[PDB]
Amino acid sequence: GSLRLSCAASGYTYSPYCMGWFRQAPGKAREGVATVDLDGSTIYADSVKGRFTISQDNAKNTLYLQMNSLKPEDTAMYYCASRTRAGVTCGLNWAIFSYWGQGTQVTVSS
Amino acid sequence: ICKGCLSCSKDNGCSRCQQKLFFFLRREGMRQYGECLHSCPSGYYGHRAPDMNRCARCRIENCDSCFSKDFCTKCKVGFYLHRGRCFDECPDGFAPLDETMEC
Amino acid sequence: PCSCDGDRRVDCSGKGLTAVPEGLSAFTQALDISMNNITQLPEDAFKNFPFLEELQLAGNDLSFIHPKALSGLKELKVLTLQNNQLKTVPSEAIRGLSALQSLRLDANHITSVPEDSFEGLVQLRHLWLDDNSLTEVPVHPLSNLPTLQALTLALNKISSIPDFAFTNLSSLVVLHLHNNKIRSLSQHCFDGLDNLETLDLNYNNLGEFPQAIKALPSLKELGFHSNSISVIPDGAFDGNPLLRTIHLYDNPLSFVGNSAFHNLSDLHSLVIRGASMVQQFPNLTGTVHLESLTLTGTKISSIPNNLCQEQKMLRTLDLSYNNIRDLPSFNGCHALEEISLQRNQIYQIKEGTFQGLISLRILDLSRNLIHEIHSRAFATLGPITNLDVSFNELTSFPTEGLNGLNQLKLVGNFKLKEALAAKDFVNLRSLSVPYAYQCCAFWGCDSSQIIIHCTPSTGAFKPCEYLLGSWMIRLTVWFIFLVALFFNLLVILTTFASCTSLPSSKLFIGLISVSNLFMGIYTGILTFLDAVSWGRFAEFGIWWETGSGCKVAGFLAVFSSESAIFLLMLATVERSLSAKDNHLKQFRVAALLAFLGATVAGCFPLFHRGEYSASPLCLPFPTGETPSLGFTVTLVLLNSLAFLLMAVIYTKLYCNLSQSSMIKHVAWLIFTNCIFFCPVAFFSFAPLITAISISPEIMKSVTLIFFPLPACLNPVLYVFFNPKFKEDWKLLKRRVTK
Repeated sequence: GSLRLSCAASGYTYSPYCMGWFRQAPGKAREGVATVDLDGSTIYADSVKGRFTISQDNAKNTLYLQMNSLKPEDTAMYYCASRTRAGVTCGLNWAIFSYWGQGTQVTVSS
Repeated sequence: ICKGCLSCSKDNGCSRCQQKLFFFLRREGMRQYGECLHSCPSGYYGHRAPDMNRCARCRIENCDSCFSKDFCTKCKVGFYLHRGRCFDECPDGFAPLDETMEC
Repeated sequence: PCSCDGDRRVDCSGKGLTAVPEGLSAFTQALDISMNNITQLPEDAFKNFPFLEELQLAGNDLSFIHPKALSGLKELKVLTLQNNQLKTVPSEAIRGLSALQSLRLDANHITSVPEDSFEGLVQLRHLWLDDNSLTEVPVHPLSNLPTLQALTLALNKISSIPDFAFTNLSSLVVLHLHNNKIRSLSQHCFDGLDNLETLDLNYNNLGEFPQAIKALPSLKELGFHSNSISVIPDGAFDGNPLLRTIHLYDNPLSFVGNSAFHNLSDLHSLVIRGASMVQQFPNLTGTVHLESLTLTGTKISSIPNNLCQEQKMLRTLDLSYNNIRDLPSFNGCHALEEISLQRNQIYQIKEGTFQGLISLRILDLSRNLIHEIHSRAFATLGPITNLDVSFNELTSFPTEGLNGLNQLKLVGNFKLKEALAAKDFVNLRSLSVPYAYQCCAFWGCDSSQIIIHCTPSTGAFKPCEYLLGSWMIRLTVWFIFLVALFFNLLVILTTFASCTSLPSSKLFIGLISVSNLFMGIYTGILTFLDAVSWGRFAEFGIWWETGSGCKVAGFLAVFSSESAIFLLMLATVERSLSAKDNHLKQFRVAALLAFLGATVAGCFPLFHRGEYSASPLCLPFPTGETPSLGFTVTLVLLNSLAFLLMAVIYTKLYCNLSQSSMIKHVAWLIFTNCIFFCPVAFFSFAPLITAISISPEIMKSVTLIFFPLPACLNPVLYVFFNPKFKEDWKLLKRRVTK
């Protein structure tokens, strides 16, 4: 199947710098599934290419992530993370992002 | 009793401290036995080695917690702290303040 | 379950809660959540304690910190996060902590350090980052905060230090970088560390000497031991004149510059081992506060004459494993308490070498070529406990000045044949001497509050007072010698002098008599030696065993025994041939061959070393393991061999069955000789087997009893149980009457 995961800016636009999607297994560290930097540059991890795609847009400051090719092991606690303080380079770890959302949990179906 | 040690013997307490832990040797009268703690106790600084992480006496005088065997972080009450050195009189060129107990 | 001390300090370690404790006082200033099971800190977790000042989060499996979790902790000063599972330094989580002094992040699995990290920490003083997995030194985060005083980066995977890595840490004092994989250090990697006082680079992959340490004017402790470095060039420490200790052991070194260790005024120790390409003493001008000095395994052959006069506070001096052959005068140094000159080429000790060392306690001169020590070399030398001149070639040893010497070691000086009087060493406790007889007069019965232990023991095979021992063993040996000598002489005179034709059997009997006479002569040698030195043998054994007399006695014993056995075999062969049914010339030739074989067997141990000198009895069958195993095992092997062949031969004629008579005489000869040879062989073989334990005194007594006994016995049997002799005696008397 395929599913829409959209995270928007609660207040001031979060698109001016990198925003990403992270997933956390129950009780261990949050790990990053995808990230997109301003100018549309995008980075995916090892188990993400071909089955997860992410894209921003500043029209209405919102991130979106098509997920497909559903696997049982790839079920966890998904969050959207944002950072608008500029500087540094984009990355895939949790420490960089200044702002975090409450996230959504999705269970593998078919 | 035994907490976070690979080998647990009555005579020597915890022995062969495992992984990130720090092996500490402590004495009650004649007998003695070891524990596995992270924070090295007061008057003691932890040294990390691939074999086993040890805890040793702060050989610095008049100190309560020491970063290393030369450096001291907390000076005993009644004496002054400056540049990891513990003494009684603040060296010249510095303006000491009593509230923080340091130069 | 949190234990409250009531002094605004809260303890909560180990009760297993996975969240921040709640209901705590609003005025608390110390809080501890170590050993717990907290994995992630939610947003504004610590907003309930705005007065916090020390916080500890260790041991927790914590691997995520919300950006706003540590916000609002303005008064926090100490934060520890060691042992956790943070995969990267938390950059956007410690940003607001503007009044923190110490931060622990060690023992985490930190791989990357965000560049923006450590921004705003304007009060940080100590940073822990050791036991992590950082591949290179983070330059921007370190450059962010300038007030750091202590930093550790040990147990990491850093391989190179880039230029200006620590340019902005002006206040740094202690820097640890040991246990790393660093192998290349830039020329300007250590720029800006003006206040650095401790640098640790131990357990690294450095192969070339670090040129950067020239930019650390305040250095006091430097460590680079357990590296690959091999060459330490001149000017290594020229830029850091405040050095106090340098650690460079466990390093394979070849060459060290001659001026490497000069102008270090407060350096208090120096240990260099393995620097095999060094051949001259280091230029130590400016280094006057040295307490220890260790130059080992080099090619230095000289010691400066001003070393004693410069190093006033010198305490230890190790100069072993070098080519030093001439010693300077040590009179200048007074605090010197140990001197090691082991395994050098020193060949003489003159009285001025150790004059004035009022505090010297231990002296080592082992394994050198010293052949002359001045009689007053140790005369005014102060209170010395240990002395060691082992494995030299010393002819004489001094006595004056060594009264208060607790330990002495003289082993290996085989030319030292003198005796050390126990009057001089009134306080000696442990002694080692080249010969076991020298310690006899020393320990007396001990080996009165003596407890003196001597390395070579006197286990009744190195007698102290009497060579033979108990009175009964002396009397029986004397009797054996007398009867053997007289009866062998009588048998020879009767058989040979009064005769006109010599049958093979009679000639063989005379030859066994001759060999027994030689054995008796050896026994008489032993008896006279014992009698002359009665109660004073300790003053004789050194001259006896390491002299010609012991060689003579051993040759006599071996030759006589071998000749007797071989002639006993020849007699057994001729008896068999005579029982089968000229060849007398053939048997004379065979007898000469047997005599030559006995002579060569006796002469053989002379060129081999370490058999005739084993025991004062000069026998090749001593106590314990025989030094020449091959000679003893061969001798016993071929002795028991000839015994078994003559036994088999006589069994053959026993099966086959005047000339018929006198065969029983040879049978009795073979009986007595074999039954007397068995004990000697058995007790020579016994010490080889550790299972059997035999007292050495009994072994020596039985050897003295039964070695010469066949010589005592054979002519008794020929003189009393053989009518052949009565006819010969009648003929001799008839010749005499004429």
